[PDB]
Amino acid sequence: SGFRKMAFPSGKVEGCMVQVTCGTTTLNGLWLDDVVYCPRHVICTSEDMLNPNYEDLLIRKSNHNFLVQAGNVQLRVIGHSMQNCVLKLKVDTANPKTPKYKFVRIQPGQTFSVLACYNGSPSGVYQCAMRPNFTIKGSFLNGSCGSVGFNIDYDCVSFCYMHHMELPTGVHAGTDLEGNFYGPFVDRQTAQAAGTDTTITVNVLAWLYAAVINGDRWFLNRFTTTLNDFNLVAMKYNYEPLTQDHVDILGPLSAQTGIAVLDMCASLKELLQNGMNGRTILGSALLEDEFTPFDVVRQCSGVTFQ
Amino acid sequence: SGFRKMAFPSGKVEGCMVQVTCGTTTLNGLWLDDVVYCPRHVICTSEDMLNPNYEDLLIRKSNHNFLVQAGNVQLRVIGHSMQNCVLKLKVDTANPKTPKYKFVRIQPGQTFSVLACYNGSPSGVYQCAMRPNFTIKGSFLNGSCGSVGFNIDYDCVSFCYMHHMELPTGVHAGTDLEGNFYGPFVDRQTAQAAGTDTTITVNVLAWLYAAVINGDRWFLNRFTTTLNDFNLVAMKYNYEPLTQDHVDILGPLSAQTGIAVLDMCASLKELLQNGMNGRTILGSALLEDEFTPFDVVRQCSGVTFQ
Ligand SMILES: *C(=N)[C@H](C[C@@H]1CCNC1=O)NC(=O)[C@@H](NC(=O)[C@@H](NC(=O)NC(C)(C)C)C(C)(C)C)[C@]12C[C@H]3C[C@H](C[C@H](C3)C1)C2
Ligand SMILES: *C(=N)[C@H](C[C@@H]1CCNC1=O)NC(=O)[C@@H](NC(=O)[C@@H](NC(=O)NC(C)(C)C)C(C)(C)C)[C@]12C[C@H]3C[C@H](C[C@H](C3)C1)C2
Repeated sequence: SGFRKMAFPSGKVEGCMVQVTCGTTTLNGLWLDDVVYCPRHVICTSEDMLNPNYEDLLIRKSNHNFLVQAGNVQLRVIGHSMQNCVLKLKVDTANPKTPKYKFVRIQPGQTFSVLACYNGSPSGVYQCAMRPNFTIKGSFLNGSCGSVGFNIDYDCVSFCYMHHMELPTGVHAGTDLEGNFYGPFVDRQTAQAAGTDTTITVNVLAWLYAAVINGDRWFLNRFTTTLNDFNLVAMKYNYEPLTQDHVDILGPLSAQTGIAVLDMCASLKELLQNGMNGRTILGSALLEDEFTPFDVVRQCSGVTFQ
Repeated sequence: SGFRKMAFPSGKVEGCMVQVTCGTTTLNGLWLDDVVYCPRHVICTSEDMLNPNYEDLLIRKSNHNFLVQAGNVQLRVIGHSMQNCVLKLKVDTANPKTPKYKFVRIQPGQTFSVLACYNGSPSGVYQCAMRPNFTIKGSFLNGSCGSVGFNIDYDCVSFCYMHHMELPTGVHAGTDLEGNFYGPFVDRQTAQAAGTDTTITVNVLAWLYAAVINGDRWFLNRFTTTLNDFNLVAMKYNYEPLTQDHVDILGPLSAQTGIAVLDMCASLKELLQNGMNGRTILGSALLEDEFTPFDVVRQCSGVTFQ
C-alpha cells in the first residue's frame, strides 16, 4: 500500500548526459548514438538574446567552437546543424550506453520524469505534468538548460522534454526533442507569459481512485451525475471538461474498485462545492492533478521496467 | 526557481539490484562486490512465520537452495550467513558495477530516496523521511521486500534502509543494511503497531525558508520568540522540540534569506495557532516536514553528484 509522487528510475538517462560549452556558455546535452542534442541558445552571447538570429549565429561557428565533455573524456565534434530550437552536434564516438529510445511529443495532462542536471552531471529526479497552458512546475537553477524529461515503456526510454527557460511566474517552458516548443514560447529575451492554467480533471479522478484503493473513502456518496451535468460544474471552477475518452481511460480503475466513473464524478462535484473541511485525501489538503490514470495503475499494481 | 519532492538519481543503485529466490519465495537483493544482501525471511515458508526460528531454518538450507539472478545471468551461491535480520549470500562473481558505497544507520528526521523494486527490477524512485516513530510513509506492493533506501554524498552511495514489512496503518518498517530494525519491530507475523507520530520541526522550518527563497512571503511577521517559548507551543501541537543544534543547522538558510531562525519560529508559532486560512505555501495546504535543511540547500543552490 501507499501512494507517492514516484519518478522513473533514471539510470538509462544518466549515462546519456554530457556537458556542452560554446564560448562562455555551458549547458547540458543529450548524447544518443553519435549525436549530441542541446538547446540552440548555447551559441548565443549576451549581446544576441534581445533578438538573436540563429541562422547567422550558427554560420559564424565552426565545429571547434563546441566543447563536449562526457565525464572527463572530450568528444570531437565533426558536424553541426540546427533543427527548430535544438542544435545537433555530430560527434566522432557513438555513446556505448545508448538505450533503446524514441522521441515523443506529449499532450497536456501527461506526466514525465525530469532528470535535473548541471555541467553534465545528474543532480536529482522528480515527476511533473505538462500543464494545460504548456508549462511545467519544475525546479531548475542556472545551468539547468538541456535537462530532459522522459518516460519508460517496458525497455524503451521515451524522451519528451528538453528544458529552456523559466517564466516570471516561476514556471518552466521547453521543447520536445525535435526542438519545437510546447506552447507559444520562443527562445529570445522578450516578454512572455503563460496563459491561465486549469486543473486536469481526468487526473484528479484517477487520484480519487488511488485514494479508494488505499482506504480513504470518506468522500464517496451514493449519487451519480451525467457527463453534461458534471462538465457544467467543472468549468465553473476552472477544471478541464471531461470527455468520453477520459471515461474509458478510467475504466480499469472503475473496474478494480467497483465505483463507476459517473459515481466518482458526483463525489468530485461535491468536493468542489463544499471543499474538504480540514480533511485530507492521501495526505493532501488539495485535490491533486499530477497523476495520470496510468500512473495510478502502475503504482497500485506494480509494473516494472527492463 | 521552483521546489519539488526530489529524489537522488538512481543509476548507481539500479545496477546492484538482483532477484533472490528460496523455495517458493522471491524478493529483491542488493549485490555489492561478491555479497548479496537480502531480508532473512526469504528462507521462511508460511508454516514458519508465526514464530520462525531463523537459526534452525538457516541450518536446514544449503547454498543450492538459493537462486540469485542478475538479469538473466544466474549467480552461483558459494556461502551464506545471517547478520541480524539480513541474509548475506556469498556469490562467485563480484558485481562489476559496484559503486563506491557505505552503510549508514540514519536518525529520525533524515530523508533518503527509495528505489522500489520487484523481481530484481527497478520500478520507480521516490523520496521519504524516517518518521520520529521509526516508520516511513512508503509505497510498496507484494514482492517489494529487499528494496533499498539510499543517499548520495559526492560520489559515495550511502545505503540506509532495506524494506521488510507494512504495518496495519499502511506505513512501512525495515532495517539498516546490517539487519537491525529501525524502531521496535520484528520480522515475525505478530501484532505490531507504530507509536504515535510527531511532526519534524526542524524540517518544517527548512521548508518555510525554501518558500521564502521562492517568493512565498505572506506568513512572515516582525515578531521574534525564544526557544523556550516556541517549544512550549510546539509540544501542544505534537511537534518535535527544537534544539540549539537545530538552530545552528538552519544557519545557512537564515544567512541566505536574512531571516533569523527565531524570527521564522514566530511565524511558525503563528501558523500553528491560526492555521493557513485557505492560503498555500509552495503549493501545499499543509505544513511539510519531509525536507531536511540539507535538502533545501541542495535544491535551492544546485549541488550535483559524481
Ligand atoms: C538554462 N540554463 C536557463 C534556465 C533558467 C535559469 C534559472 N531557471 C531557469 O529555468 N535559461 C535561461 O537563462 C533563460 N532565461 C531565463 O530562464 C530567465 N527568464 C526570462 O528571461 N524569461 C522571459 C522574459 C520569459 C524570456 C531567468 C534567468 C529565470 C530570469 C533563457 C534561455 C534562452 C532563451 C531566453 C534568452 C536566453 C537564452 C536565456 C531565456
Ligand atoms: C515484502 N515482500 C513484503 C512487504 C509488504 C507487502 C505489501 N506491502 C508491504 O510492505 N513483506 C511481507 O509480506 C510482510 N508482511 C506484511 O507486510 C503484511 N503485514 C503484516 O502482517 N503486518 C504485521 C501484523 C505488523 C506483521 C501485509 C502483507 C501488508 C498484510 C512480512 C515480512 C516478513 C516478516 C513478517 C512475516 C512475513 C515475513 C511477511 C511480515
